[PDB]
Amino acid sequence: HAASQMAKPEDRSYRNYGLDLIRGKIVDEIHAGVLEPTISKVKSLKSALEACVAILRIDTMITVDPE
Amino acid sequence: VVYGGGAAEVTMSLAVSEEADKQRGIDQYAFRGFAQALDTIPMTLAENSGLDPIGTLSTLKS
Amino acid sequence: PSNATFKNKEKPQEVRKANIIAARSVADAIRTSLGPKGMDKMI
Ligand SMILES: Nc1ncnc2c1ncn2[C@@H]1O[C@H](COP(=O)(O)OP(=O)(O)O)[C@@H](O)[C@H]1O
Repeated sequence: HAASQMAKPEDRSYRNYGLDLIRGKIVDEIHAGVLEPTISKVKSLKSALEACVAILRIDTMITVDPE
Repeated sequence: VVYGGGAAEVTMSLAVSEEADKQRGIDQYAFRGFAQALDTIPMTLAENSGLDPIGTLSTLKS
Repeated sequence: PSNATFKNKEKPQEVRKANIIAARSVADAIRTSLGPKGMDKMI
């Protein structure tokens, strides 16, 4: 993945991505057929943040015992 | 010997007070503190004896 | 004015004192949640 940022316009020809776990070697997950939906990764992080944000904003807890 | 009735505490308070401005920086508040806290001895003397705490202090230090 | 007028009861003096203390306590819990670098509290 650090071979896609130093990869030139034409030279793409260096760009590849993915992971296999049964055989345990790096494979092309588009050619391999490993596919998660678009939103499944956006609404995945979008939420994940507004979680830890709220928790990190917490500096004092005040717990009050039942009626 | 030194003289009580607050006098001894007062001279010190006055002497530390004047050198507080000559200390400057962070310690400028600490020196000011030390002397100001000392002033409780004469004030609480004047208090118990039945006189005004500020009055006795500001008459005396002056 | 050696003899003066003696203030008899002390509960006054030590009630006020401890009230301001029981109050500054609340004004203290809040100081963390002031302004843009202030922080939130979960109750
Ligand atoms: N960008 C800023 N930099 C410094 N201080 C700020 C800024 N914006 C608001 N403040 C100050 O922070 C205070 C707002 O505190 P806040 O935690 O919102 O509770 P409250 O407004 O009820 O006091 C205001 O007094 C305001 O002057």
